[PDB]
Amino acid sequence: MATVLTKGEIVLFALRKFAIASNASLTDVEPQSIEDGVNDLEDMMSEWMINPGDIGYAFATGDEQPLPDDESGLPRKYKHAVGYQLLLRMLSDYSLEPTPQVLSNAQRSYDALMTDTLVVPSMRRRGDFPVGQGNKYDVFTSDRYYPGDL
Amino acid sequence: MATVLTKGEIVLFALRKFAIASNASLTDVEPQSIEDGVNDLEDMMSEWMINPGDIGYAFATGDEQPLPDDESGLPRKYKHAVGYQLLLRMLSDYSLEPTPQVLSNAQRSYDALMTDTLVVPSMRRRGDFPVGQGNKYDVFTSDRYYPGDL
Amino acid sequence: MATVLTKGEIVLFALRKFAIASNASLTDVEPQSIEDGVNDLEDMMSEWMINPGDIGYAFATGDEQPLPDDESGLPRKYKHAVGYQLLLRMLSDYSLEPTPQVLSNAQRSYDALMTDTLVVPSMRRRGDFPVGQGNKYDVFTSDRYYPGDL
Amino acid sequence: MATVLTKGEIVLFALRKFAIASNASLTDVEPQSIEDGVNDLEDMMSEWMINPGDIGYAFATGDEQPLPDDESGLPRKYKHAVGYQLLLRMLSDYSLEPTPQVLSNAQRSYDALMTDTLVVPSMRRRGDFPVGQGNKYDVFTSDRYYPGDL
Amino acid sequence: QIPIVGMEQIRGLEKHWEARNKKRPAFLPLREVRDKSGNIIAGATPAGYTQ
Amino acid sequence: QIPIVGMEQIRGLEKHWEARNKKRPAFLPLREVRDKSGNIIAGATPAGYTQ
Repeated sequence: MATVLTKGEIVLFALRKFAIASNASLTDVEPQSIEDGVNDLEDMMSEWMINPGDIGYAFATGDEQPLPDDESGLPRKYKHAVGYQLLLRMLSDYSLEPTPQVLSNAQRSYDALMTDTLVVPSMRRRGDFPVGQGNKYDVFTSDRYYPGDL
Repeated sequence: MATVLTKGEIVLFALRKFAIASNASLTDVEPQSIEDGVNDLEDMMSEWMINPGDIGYAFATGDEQPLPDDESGLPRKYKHAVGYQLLLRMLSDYSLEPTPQVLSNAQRSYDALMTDTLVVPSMRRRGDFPVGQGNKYDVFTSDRYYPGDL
Repeated sequence: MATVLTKGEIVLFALRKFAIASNASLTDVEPQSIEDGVNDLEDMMSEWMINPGDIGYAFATGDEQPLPDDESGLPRKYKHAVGYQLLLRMLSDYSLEPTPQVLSNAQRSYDALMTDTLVVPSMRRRGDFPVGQGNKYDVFTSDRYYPGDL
Repeated sequence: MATVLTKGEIVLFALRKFAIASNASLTDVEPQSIEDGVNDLEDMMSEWMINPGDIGYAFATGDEQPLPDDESGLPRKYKHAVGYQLLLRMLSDYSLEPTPQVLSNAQRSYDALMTDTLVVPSMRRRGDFPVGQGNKYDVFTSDRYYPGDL
Repeated sequence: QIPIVGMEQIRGLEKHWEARNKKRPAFLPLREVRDKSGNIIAGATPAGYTQ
Repeated sequence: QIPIVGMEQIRGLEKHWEARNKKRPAFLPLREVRDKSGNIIAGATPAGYTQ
C-alpha cells in the first residue's frame, strides 16, 4: 500500500509471530539471525517463480547481498502470506514445532494469495473444425475453418 | 545475490537447518563433517542423474576431490530442494530423526523441483495409418501414410 | 572419468552412516573387523547376480581374498544403493535396529537402481500368424507367415 | 569361484550374524556348539531335498560324521540364504528371538534362492487331440493325432 | 480418455508409456504412491481417467 | 489391454510372461507388494490394466 515494504520488515514479522525475537523481549535480535532470514527469504522467493508464479519480488541486482534494508517490491496484501510461509521454513533453525493455529493461519493466507492469481486458460477450437455457413465466410469474414493457432 | 552457489554453501545450509552448526553456534563441528557432506552431495548428484534427471550439476573433473569452494553450477531456484534432500540423507550420521515439519518442507521443495522438469512425451501416429485424401498427398505433400518414425 | 570406487570405501560408507565408526562423534576408531564387511559385500554381490542382475561388480580372481584396496568396478551412480543395502545386512552384528528414515532412504536408492536396469521384453508374433498380401511376400520379402523365432 | 564354502564357514556366519561368537563383541566359540550347528546343517540340508529341491549339497559318506572342514559343494551365491535359514533354526538353542530386520533379510535371501530354481512345467497336448490337415500328416510327418505321452 | 498419474509416480518411465501402441510390451511399469514418511498409501494403478 | 506391475514385483521372471502365448504354462509366477519394512500389503495379482 502506501508505505513500502522492506525485506527486513518481513523477517521481523516472522520472528515476532512465534516469540523468538519480538519487540517486547529483553533479549537481543542477534544480527546473524537477520542475515540468515533474509537469505532464506531470497532463496524461497527465487523458488516461488515456479509453483505459485511471479508476484513482483525485486531480486538483488548484481552479485552483492540482499541487504535487509532493501525494498521488496511486494504489495502489502501479500505480507501475511509471505511471512507465514517464511516462518514455516525457518522454524527448525531454533528446533521448534508449529502449533495447529499457526498452520491454519498460514493455510488461510496462502489460499488468499493463490485466489488472486488464477487464470483458467480456456480451450480454443481445434483448427480443422468447420465454421458454419451462418457466419458467411465468403464476404464478411475469410478463412472458413477456425485458425486454432496464433 | 544472483551470485554463484558453491558446493560448501549447500552443505552449510543443510547443517544449519537442523541446528547442528551455524554462525550462532559455539561448536562448528569439524572440517571432517564438511568433507563428508561434500562427498555425500557428489554421490547424491550422481544418483540423481537417473531418476529426476540432469539439472546442470558440475562434477569434479579428473581424479581430484570435490572441495567445498568449487562452483556447483546449479541455479539458485534449486538450492532449497537440494539442501533438504541432502539433510534427509545425512541426518543419520548424528543419530537424529526428522520432525514432521521438516519432512513437509522437503516434500514441497521436491515437488517444486519436479514441476520444472516435466516432459509429457505426446505420442505420435503409427506408420500404417493412412492420411486422408483431404490433404492432397499427391501434389502438396508426398508419402500418403504417416512416417511415424524419424 | 572421476575417481574409482574401491571396496572398503563402500564398507566405510556403510559404517559411517549409523554412527559406528566416523569422525562425527567418535574417538574410538574402527577395529580391523573390516574383513567381515568386505566378505559380506562379496557374498551379497554374488547373490545379486540373480535378482537385480549383473551391474558390473569385479569379483576376486582365483582363490585369493578380496581385500579393501581392490577396485570394485562399480559406477559412482550405484554407491548409495549398494551401501544402504549392505548396511541393512550388517546391523544385527552389533545388535542394532534400523530407524524408519534409514529404511526410507534405502528404499529410494534401491528404486533408483531398479529404474536403471528395466528391459520390458516386448513380446513377439505368434509364429504361424499370417502376414498379409499388403506386404507383397512374393517379391519384396520372402516367407509369408512370420518367423517368430530366431 | 574364489574359495570353496566349507561347512564350518557357513556355521560361523550364522553364529556371527546374531552376535553369539565374533570379534565385534564380547564372545568366543565353543566346540560343542560347532558340532551341534554342523549336525543341524546336515539334517536341514537333507530335509531340503523335498520342498526347495536339490541345490548341490555334498553329504557325508554313510559311515562317518560330518566335519567342519569338509567342503559343502554349494555355490557362493547361496551362502546368505542358507546361513539365514540355519540361524532361524539355531536361535532357540540359546533362548533368543529374532528381530524384524533379521526376518526381512532371511525372506529376501530365500526369495532370491527360489527365483533361481523355477521350472514352470508347461502342459502338452492330450493324445486324442487331432493334428490338422495343414501339417500334412501323411507325407511330411507321421502319426496324425498328437503323441502326448513321453 | 487419458490416464491421470502423479509426477513422481512415472518419472523415468515415460518412454515405455509413450510407445505402448507401437511396440508390444509384456507389461507396463509404474510406482506406488508414497506419503512424506515413505509409507505406501495407494497402488501402482493410475488414479483415474478423463471423461 | 496391458497389465501394470511394479518393477520389483516381476524382476527375474520376465521370460515367463514374455512367452505366455507361445508356450503353454501351467501357471505364471509373481511376487507380492512389500513396504519398506518388509510387510505384505497387497497380493500377487497385477495392480490393474489399461483401458
